[PDB]
Amino acid sequence: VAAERLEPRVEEKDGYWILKEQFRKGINPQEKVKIEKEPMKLFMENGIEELAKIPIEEIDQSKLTKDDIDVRLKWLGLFHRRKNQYGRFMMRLKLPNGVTTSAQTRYLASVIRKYGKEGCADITTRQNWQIRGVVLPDVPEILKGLAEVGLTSLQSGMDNVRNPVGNPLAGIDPEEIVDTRPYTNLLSQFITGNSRGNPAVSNLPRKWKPCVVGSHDLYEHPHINDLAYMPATKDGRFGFNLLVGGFFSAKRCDEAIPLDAWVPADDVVPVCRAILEAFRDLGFRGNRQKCRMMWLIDELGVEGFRAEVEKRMPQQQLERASPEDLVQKQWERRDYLGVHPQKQEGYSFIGLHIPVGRVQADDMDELARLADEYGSGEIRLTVEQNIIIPNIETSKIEALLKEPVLSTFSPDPPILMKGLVACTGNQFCGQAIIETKARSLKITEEVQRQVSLTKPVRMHWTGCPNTCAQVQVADIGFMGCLTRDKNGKTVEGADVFLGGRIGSDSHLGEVYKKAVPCDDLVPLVVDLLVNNFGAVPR
Ligand code: SRM
Ligand code: SF4
Ligand SMILES: [Cl-]
Ligand SMILES: [Cl-]
Ligand SMILES: [Cl-]
Ligand SMILES: [K+]
Repeated sequence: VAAERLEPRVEEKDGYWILKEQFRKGINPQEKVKIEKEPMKLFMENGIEELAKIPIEEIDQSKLTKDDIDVRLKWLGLFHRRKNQYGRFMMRLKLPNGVTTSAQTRYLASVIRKYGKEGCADITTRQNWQIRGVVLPDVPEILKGLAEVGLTSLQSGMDNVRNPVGNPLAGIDPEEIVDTRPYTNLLSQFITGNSRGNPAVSNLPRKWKPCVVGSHDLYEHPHINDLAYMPATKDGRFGFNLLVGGFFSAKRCDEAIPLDAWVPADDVVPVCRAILEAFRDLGFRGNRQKCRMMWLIDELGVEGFRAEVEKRMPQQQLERASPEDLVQKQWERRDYLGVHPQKQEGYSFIGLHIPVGRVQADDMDELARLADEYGSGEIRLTVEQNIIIPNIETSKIEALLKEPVLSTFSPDPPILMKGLVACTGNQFCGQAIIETKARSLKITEEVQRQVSLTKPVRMHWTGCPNTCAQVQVADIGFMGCLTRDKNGKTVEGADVFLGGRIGSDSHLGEVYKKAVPCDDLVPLVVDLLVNNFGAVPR
């Protein structure tokens, strides 16, 4: 690799980071949008105030403003559902470690309630909240309301650092390695500039995902993150070994690889900054399918990339990985649904199943009420789109289990529901090839009516090759496609994936059978469960 390849391609100009003139040739259309107007100005210079006043029909009449609502607003966590819910915006938060409060939950519920049939909310595969139904004129007030309850939506989509994932049992599990909350909190504060915006990390070549591991279970899925912090002692000191480059895409899925780097615990933010600066400064900005950080690592080689991280560390020091980490390979992933004792004597947490992560305003208020009456006003989200309510005095559990809402959001649903994960799909997402959430519930219910089983089989449904619901991690994965019935009629279908493993012995699943009509999936899945997962016909 030539020395010229290592010239930083972006520069700071008036508080923002822009592509240098000499590197602007051959860039993709999204890069052109960022050059034409800095997206962060919508927040940091309050550009949103005037934009929100313009009728959407008028906005659509000029490239600049249409790009504002369709592209730049994703820097403020706002996603125009142009195709499937025109004029409405999904809104996505920062929620490090999946931690929310009852007050925040009630606020979000009050927003979606206003929108009636156009509103609802979802737990995401990054243990995050999304709300739906937002209209542009309401955005300035919603931004204010979020701030008032201690939430930000900054930098949650597009070419930004995505939600920092941690251990859903952080601080409460007798078996945790290290509480991940301080680290994911620090990362979120760094990324968002303490909720003011951080332009230094908002002009990346592409999205970038971090997680901090604190569980032997590896609930955080470090193998599929762009940066994963693996807890490790080195020379008598606590810190993290670093894995880099994990990602999924339509074109390519790759597991994270060792950077061959260890940092002391206090260097979590400095090394996040160094890695992001290297990616920002040096990443390819052509074909969008070749812009994720792993592509830079392949171009430079991992050692070449490591040197770029090292030069961006304070005092330019980056230690080599510790030979061993603290994650025990002898481990069985633990079910977190149901009632479990905390490490604080006399307290329990309860894991509640949220069917395909979907909630309405009334449901959110109920969950917030439970967290206040039984817990400490805290609700935790999980990457399987479920919830945990921690800090419940164990003597209250008997009463809690009789709460009517637990018949819908159950601490002990059937085993296949426990592991079911589904993306948004075509109800709202314009990329979706099929409907996911309703279909996956229907099929799973029918399958479980036919077979019983004891193995915790994890089924993931995703609506298109973007694989937001991570079909490559599933025991059985379903990727949306269009296919044909026996008469040659167009029908919704799924490509069925097998072979995904999580935890320390992780593995990426691959397509097993293409183009199965959705109406034909039940018998296929029933047979797979009996033949490969020990299920027994009822
Ligand atoms: C909500 C969520 C799925 C869910 O139901 O839980 C989701 C939903 C969307 N994803 Fe995703 N992604 C979600 C996690 C993922 C993950 C899983 C993960 O992070 O562990 C992946 C695969 C892992 C990865 O990217 O490395 C993922 C891969 C993508 C991709 C393909 C990325 C690529 O490099 O090609 C796109 C399209 C893109 O970015 O170009 C995408 C784009 C989208 C958009 C924003 C597309 C759009 O504007 O319509 C989807 C919004 C639909 C909607 O209205 O909800 N989404 N997306 C997840 C939100 C996470 C969060 O809170 O931040
Ligand atoms: S996998 Fe496809 S259909 Fe599902 S939310 Fe992501 S982009 Fe939309
Ligand atoms: Cl996006
Ligand atoms: Cl769309
Ligand atoms: Cl996404
Ligand atoms: K769920």
